[PDB]
Amino acid sequence: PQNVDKILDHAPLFREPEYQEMLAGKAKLENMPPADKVVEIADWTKSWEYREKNFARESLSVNPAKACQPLGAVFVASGFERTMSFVHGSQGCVAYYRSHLSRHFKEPSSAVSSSMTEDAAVFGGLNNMVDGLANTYKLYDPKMIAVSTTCMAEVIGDDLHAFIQTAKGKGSVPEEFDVPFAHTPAFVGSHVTGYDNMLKGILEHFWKGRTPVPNRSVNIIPGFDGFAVGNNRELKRILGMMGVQYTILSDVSDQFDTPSDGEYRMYDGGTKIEAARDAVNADYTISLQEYCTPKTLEYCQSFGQKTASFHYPLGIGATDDLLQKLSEISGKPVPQELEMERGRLVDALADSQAYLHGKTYAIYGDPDFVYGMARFILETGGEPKHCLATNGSKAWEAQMQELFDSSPFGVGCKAWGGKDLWHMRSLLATEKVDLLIGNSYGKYLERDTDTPLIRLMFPIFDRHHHHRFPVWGYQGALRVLVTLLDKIFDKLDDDTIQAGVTDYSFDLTR
Amino acid sequence: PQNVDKILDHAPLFREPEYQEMLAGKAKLENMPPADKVVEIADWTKSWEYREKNFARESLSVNPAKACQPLGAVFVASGFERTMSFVHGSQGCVAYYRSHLSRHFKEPSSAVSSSMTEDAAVFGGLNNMVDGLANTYKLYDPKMIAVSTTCMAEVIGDDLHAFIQTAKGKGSVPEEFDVPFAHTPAFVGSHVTGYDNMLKGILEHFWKGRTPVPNRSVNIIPGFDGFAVGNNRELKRILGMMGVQYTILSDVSDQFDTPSDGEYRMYDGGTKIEAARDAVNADYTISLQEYCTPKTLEYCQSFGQKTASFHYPLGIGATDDLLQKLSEISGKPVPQELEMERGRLVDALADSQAYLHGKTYAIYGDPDFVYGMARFILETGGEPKHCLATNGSKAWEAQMQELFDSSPFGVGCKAWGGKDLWHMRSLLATEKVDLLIGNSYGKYLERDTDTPLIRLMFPIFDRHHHHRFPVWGYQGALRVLVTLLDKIFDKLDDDTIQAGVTDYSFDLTR
Amino acid sequence: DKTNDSAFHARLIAEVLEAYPDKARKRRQKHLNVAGQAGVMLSECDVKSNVKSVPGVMTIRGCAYAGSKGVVWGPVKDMVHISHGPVGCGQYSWSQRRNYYIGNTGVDSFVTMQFTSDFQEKDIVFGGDKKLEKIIDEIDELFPLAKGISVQSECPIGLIGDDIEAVSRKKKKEIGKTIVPVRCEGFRGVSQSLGHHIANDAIRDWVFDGEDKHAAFETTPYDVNVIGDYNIGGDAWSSRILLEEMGLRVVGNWSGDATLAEIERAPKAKLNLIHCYRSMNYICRHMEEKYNIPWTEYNFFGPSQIAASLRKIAALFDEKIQEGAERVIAKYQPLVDAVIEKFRPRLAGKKVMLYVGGLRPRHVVNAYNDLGMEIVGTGYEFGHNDDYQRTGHYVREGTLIYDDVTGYELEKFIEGIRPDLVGSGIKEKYPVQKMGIPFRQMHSWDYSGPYHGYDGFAIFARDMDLAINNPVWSMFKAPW
Amino acid sequence: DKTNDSAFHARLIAEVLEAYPDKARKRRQKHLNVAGQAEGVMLSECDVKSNVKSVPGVMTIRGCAYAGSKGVVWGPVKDMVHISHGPVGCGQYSWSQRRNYYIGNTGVDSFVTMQFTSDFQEKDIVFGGDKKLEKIIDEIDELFPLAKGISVQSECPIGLIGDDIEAVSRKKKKEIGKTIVPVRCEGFRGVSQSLGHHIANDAIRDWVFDGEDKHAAFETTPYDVNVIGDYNIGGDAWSSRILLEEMGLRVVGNWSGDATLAEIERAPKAKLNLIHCYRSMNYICRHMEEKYNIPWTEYNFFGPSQIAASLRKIAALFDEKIQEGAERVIAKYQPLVDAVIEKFRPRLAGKKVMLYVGGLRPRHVVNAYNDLGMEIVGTGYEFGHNDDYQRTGHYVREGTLIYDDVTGYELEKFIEGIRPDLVGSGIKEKYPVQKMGIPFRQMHSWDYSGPYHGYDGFAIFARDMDLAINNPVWSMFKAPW
Ligand code: ICS
Ligand code: ICS
Ligand code: CLF
Ligand code: CLF
Ligand SMILES: [Fe+3]
Repeated sequence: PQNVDKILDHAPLFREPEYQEMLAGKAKLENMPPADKVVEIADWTKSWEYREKNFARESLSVNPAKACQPLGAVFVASGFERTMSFVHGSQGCVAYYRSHLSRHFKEPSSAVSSSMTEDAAVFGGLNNMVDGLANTYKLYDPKMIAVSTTCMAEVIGDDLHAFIQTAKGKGSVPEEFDVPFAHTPAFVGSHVTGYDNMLKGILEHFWKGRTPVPNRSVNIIPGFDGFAVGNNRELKRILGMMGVQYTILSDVSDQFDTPSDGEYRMYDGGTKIEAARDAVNADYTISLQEYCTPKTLEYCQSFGQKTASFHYPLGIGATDDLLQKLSEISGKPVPQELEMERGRLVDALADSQAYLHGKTYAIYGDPDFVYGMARFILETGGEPKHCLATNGSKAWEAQMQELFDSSPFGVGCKAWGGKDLWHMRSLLATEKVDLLIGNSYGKYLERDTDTPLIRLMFPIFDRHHHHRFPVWGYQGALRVLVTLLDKIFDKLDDDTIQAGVTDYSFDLTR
Repeated sequence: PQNVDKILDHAPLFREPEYQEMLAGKAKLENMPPADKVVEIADWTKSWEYREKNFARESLSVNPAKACQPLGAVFVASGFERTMSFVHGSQGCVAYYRSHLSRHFKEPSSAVSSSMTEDAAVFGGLNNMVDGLANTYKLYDPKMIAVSTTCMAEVIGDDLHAFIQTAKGKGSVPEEFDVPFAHTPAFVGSHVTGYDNMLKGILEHFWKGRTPVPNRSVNIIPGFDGFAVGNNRELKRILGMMGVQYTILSDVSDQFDTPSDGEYRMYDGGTKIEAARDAVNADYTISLQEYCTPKTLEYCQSFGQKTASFHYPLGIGATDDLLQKLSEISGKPVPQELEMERGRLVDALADSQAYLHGKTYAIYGDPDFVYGMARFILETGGEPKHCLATNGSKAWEAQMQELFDSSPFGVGCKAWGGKDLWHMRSLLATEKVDLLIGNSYGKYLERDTDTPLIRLMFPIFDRHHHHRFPVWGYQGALRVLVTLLDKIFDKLDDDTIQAGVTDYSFDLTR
Repeated sequence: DKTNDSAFHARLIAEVLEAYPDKARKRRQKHLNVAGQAGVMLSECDVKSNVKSVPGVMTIRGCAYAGSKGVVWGPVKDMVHISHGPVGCGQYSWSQRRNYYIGNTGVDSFVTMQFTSDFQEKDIVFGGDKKLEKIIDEIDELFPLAKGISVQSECPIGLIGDDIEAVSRKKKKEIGKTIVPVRCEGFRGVSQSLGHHIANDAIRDWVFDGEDKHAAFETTPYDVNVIGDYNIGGDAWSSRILLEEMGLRVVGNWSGDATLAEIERAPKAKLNLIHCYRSMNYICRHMEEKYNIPWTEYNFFGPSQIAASLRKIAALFDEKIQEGAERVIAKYQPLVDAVIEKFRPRLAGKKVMLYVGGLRPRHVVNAYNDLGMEIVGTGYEFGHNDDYQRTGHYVREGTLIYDDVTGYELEKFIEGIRPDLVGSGIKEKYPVQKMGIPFRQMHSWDYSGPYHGYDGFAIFARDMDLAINNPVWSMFKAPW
Repeated sequence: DKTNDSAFHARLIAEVLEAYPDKARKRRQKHLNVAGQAEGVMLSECDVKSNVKSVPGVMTIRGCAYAGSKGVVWGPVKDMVHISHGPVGCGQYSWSQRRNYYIGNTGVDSFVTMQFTSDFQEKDIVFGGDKKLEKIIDEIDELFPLAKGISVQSECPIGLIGDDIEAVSRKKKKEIGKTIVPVRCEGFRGVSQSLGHHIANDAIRDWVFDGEDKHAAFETTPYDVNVIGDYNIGGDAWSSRILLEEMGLRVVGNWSGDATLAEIERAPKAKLNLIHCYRSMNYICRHMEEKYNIPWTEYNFFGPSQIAASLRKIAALFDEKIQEGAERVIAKYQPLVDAVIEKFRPRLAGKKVMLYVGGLRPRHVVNAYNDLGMEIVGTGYEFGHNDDYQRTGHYVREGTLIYDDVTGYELEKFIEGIRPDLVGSGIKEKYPVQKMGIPFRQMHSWDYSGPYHGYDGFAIFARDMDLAINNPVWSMFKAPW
């Protein structure tokens, strides 16, 4: 029963006898399979026979770990000064893009739709653009409107450039007002592709047909990042200590971490519009995530920028490599406070490596996260046995394989590009691993296969505020390290907490 | 059996059938109580009848949460520039003080003993001091030697001042060389008392009979702190942003977090010897932990310093109060970057408060930790039902009660001074709470009473590197917050992970 | 310090209308109003509804796919629901609606999963029907306990002229399991609403339109279907216990915790108890024409409505069921009394603004009143004229009413009114909290619930209390 | 850089001696030496003075007699409550830090991982603590009724203030009918943990053996042994026992890891004492040969060479049947030994190890390191006696650097100089050594791993030395700029 002194919400409530009895009663008329049949098919789904068939799939995706392009577009556009994402297309999309981001950051996510309906299939979506741009500009006072497209607008084939010019012709926005656009078709690639497409679209808008006035500064693109808030602050702290001349292109770190102080800030922070315009002058542009920027880096290359791309740098080596590149670009040495942070991270790893050596992992997410995570794992003596990226290409699989080959703890490790979490389930069932590194969808894999989850990948929906803390840098590597160790110790205490049976090993000191 | 492809260490190994069978065989000849008798007494130990008797104890301590004074002495002395703790007394003490600290920080802890043996009971310990000081000085090149006492040296009554002067007379150390001393009797108070006694001893050494040349700066004493490494760095960051003129008296943040880079640093960082000497000039001295400093603040008052003492400031209000006091002292306003951090912490708390409101806690540790933790809990809408401090006085119980009365979520709450973790066990057994905040000894309470532990108090032996991260400040308050939430969410997923029985509530988004 | 609420709300309407360009202003002016003056009607909520959203205004609405896959179909536990089109829609809608169910997920139920055709460019160019055929085979192999499959069409499907109905006909024969193609592409309609109508008509056309199939089912004079309770946080379970205790038999609850068998049998019942009028009156109207099964509206939010509902429903049967109603109302009185005594002192006099989809913006009001709280503003994402009509049974004159409200308008109305509570969705939550105003999600129940029924009412009150009467608000202003 | 090891070690001895004042130097010069040529078989002679006062202020690694008594001998006895008698310190620091494993419900039928203390205040120092102890014993009787006995582990003040804990123990044993063992293990006695051992052994004799025989009902066999001095570190004594049982012996009691008071009480009924830790418990084994005529033998279960030699040596004391069992056990575990050696010897052979532990392990583990191709280039004891150094020459090669009661200064300088591939010592040595870029494994706690004894142990031992030496962290010490 319910009780006002100790109120039972859904979780404990439906375990009470009256509901257990009513639910048993309901089950008798549900025509669901009998309990012996469920056990049979459950065990079968964890079998090798099933894994061969599951991996024989050609058409069906089940539990993919990726979103569609416009999510990436909204994300990247949200890291520019007072910029509103305008997704030309159907509006249900925008409800979803926003909800998804909000559930992850526990923050507002602002975006608007051109609200194309069925008629736009016959007449095209011009009026939606013209009217939409007008209303978005008047209501939400953006400095820039960043147009992307839903899959309906792509199939219909609307000419965005023409539409935007028509809109300016009719006075929807000032003639000189900034309306960069990009095609972001959901049926190509994923959200990382939309990050790239929208970012190029923005840069092309400000750079088209200009001649650089070269400077020695570096543009840094962080890419699609669940940990954007802490990571970008760590990045800035690092760059500041080194004294590097830089511009971050797309910084959502303030936008998705505004204070609760009586005012709601629709926009906050961002790459300044003027800095985006002067970014064409930089001699370098580095991407922290290759797979978020290939089109954008090619475009930067078209203005004679030298380009470098990393893979979500996590841990000692990856950070070292980033710092060395920054040092090569800026001419500035790595300062002693950063060697200390480094030496202290090494110290943590050395103190704790008995618990990491030999551990086996499954890892999934965006291709760059997975590379960078797997690499960090190898530094610890761990084995990234099952690496998986639904949005991972063959070129990625080759890069992963090169990473595996660089270390003796790589023997046996595989990278599964274009596979999904139903595939991952069969891996975890048949070739057990100690730990799963992924995102909140991975809780279902924890449930189905008794493989504990560590959340280091977008989206994190069932934990709060992890995004506020870095994973990049030496500081961030230490957080990751402690996050692993905490999951590991803890599993050790749970393995040894049963009095007189297992608690011989319940050590006070570990 | 054992197997070289998957090696079984102690935990899985003794669960193998052959060892289970051999252990059953051993048990038959152990003459231990039969299993029905164990169940009977176990249940009895969790009863109210037992709790009345357990609380009727007058002489026996079981599982106290405190150490003895010299630990606090060694700790505080280790936060001065190239300072070696010299504990005059028996040497087994020093092995223990060092091991205890090392197991917590995963770091070296350096300290020496005068190595008093039985004969010192009849002849006194002079030669031990003279010879000891000589050898410590020549071998370990300290800038200062900080003498404390083990309980044997106290009982024997050695005159430390005389002995140290005799030592200088015989050329053990240079005449002007700094050898502050303090009586640190294990049989009075606890480790917090030795922190106070040794710190006073050090200050008295440099201050005795001098006249201040007043300045507007503030001496800050952090006290005995398991999180000294992150906290002192957070403290310094805050003070820097505010532009306060300060001196930290005893800063072990570098000493217990040296890098692993090929050199072993016996000493690193610390309050400079000169700054300790000029600290007498400050108009203010604030202690961040009252119960670590009453003798030291009284001494500072004897040079006309104004003093303030806090209770391990955790969360919004306590940090606000510290910042305001700093602002009052320095004349400088709180800068906007700190209002942002504050506003962001408030935002985290508001986003997440559904999971904190109504939660009930048991909390134990040093008196100031417990106060500060309980206070933070009340900000979240939690109830600090069982607060306990083995080293907590009646004056502390009154202060805790004033804290409880300040908020409607304090109604049930009690503060149990001078009780131990066996007492706490009976509280947890009879009046269940959601969560236990303590130290690693609390894992035994997790085992005995199914109350999950959160480790925010010295010592943390079974987790690694938590000390590297702050709990003070707005940043630290956000870590604590996320540490609570994470424990709460793990627990929610564990309550709901059993397929078809409890997983109706296994929400993807929380 | 002092205001007149009707006139202050009319001012707030005028303020927000000034921010629009003239074209958008003319379209929006008919969606905003103050309730005028007129069981019983308290007020008249005269506002235009269920038309195009205006472009670029930051509407809160979803699409027909949400209404069909997310709302009606996705909760059916023993079917695989194919999100047909590119990966997006099925990712965003994966496990976000807390339409609870008992099952082994992946094995005998498929709710908290994404099944998708993951359209690539080749699929847009050459069509996706050959892909769907292959998909269905692959589902049949790998999820053999699935009693059926639905094909939830995302935007491209209709735009490229794919024939999913041909495929469904073809594969139902081939595999002997029901296949339901739904034309819930987002470009259809203006909102989630049409997704409901389309989905309801898909139930009629591909589930009811078939053989036998449960001729073995024993009936009683007390058999009902509960239509349109999607079991949010177990809402339908805490509704069902009361209906059973009153003496009814619940043949099927649509569609929370529902199996295909339960839905298939709905024609065998004597009466449809419709909770969510908006999402499922369509199938109830069909069920009155074809089978002669009448429907009735009820409401299980708060003790007033639950009592009135239990009595209204029981009056449709006989003495025996009427006595059970009174027994259920009497049984739960100590609980109701205990909740009211604990929480009404803490909440009475507090002002609430609401914004939800198509039912809750009126349906929860009475439960707020049972705790002494007043609703000063309410509104629907996708209500129809008949939902606004019914809103006047619940809100007082002077209540600010807003249909398909914009981010701009809603922010300005919340800033102006400063209610004690806002009840709306995930995209509204965080800005409102940032303004220093308590907020409780009225879709997901903020990961709590149930709120339906008596066991629900306690939890509902606890939740509104814990959001409003919390120490966090006093700490917004820094002390300097 | 080429070197001669014996002469390099002698140089390192000279370097460190130069850092001391003359008085400390004269005392320390006799504790440091290089193993000479020899005067089973003796490999070398480890001529070093031992078991005397530590020099003040030098950063000795030694503990006190309370460690030796409460921490080492007594505290592992599972079904007794051990009172740490004096102020709160000693019992806090020693609480659950030695991994002397046991099966029990802790708090209920066993009391190992707990601190029981009299928590001496100033009133207790001034007016004596005996009245407090009496009250404490009553309180233990009430609240831990399944405790079959109580020990009173004296901390420094007890003897200094003239408290009579023996009077109290006599009085309360009559009053509550449960054994009470007062131990005079105050830290001011002796020079180290060693005297704590002798004192604790003599307390077993005087307050457990000295009583009405509690077990006249015990059925004996010709194959009954006690295992004496294996404290079950990470389950070491359990992996030792399975081999002794499989060989055909019956283990009456294992002292004192996983031990009950009953098992200890019965030790006189056995036919033979198998002593592993010679240092801690030869005392009670000598008593048991004089009083009961039960002979003792030394064995060693670190690594396959020693385990085989030990199983055979022990079996040769019985008959044909037990000798055949030895061979069966050695044969049974050969595939395991072979597998460990093939996996891990290639990864460890040729690597140089320095050791420093208490009283047994500094020699006893050497042969297991050699079974993996590793050489010991330095070893030493906290509190070894002359007879431990004597026996060390059965294990270490000539030219091994030997250090008794080594100082922090000396040990740091020897590790910096030798740069071994591994150091095996304690918690207070671990972290500095890792900071120097040198792998380290704890040779007391087994770094929270184990067991290392026996065959099942040897696998885990090899895994652990491999994972500390052969891991990627070392290559990352030098930053790439
Ligand atoms: S179905 Fe409708 S928007 Fe009636 S689409 Fe929506 S689970 Fe709302 S006001 Mo989300 S017509 Fe249900 C609804 Fe109401 S998803 Fe839920 S809360 S009672
Ligand atoms: S008892 Fe002794 S110091 Fe023989 S006091 Fe010490 S668990 Fe050492 S070398 Mo810690 S004489 Fe045991 C020992 Fe050896 S605690 Fe352990 S490892 S084999
Ligand atoms: S109205 Fe259309 S049915 Fe509705 S939710 Fe939008 S797409 Fe889908 Fe967007 S999110 Fe991406 S771009 Fe196409 S696939 Fe899915
Ligand atoms: S040689 Fe003496 S028996 Fe040995 S460990 Fe030292 S005290 Fe104890 Fe120190 S730690 Fe404190 S001061 Fe006394 S109480 Fe316990
Ligand atoms: Fe937020």
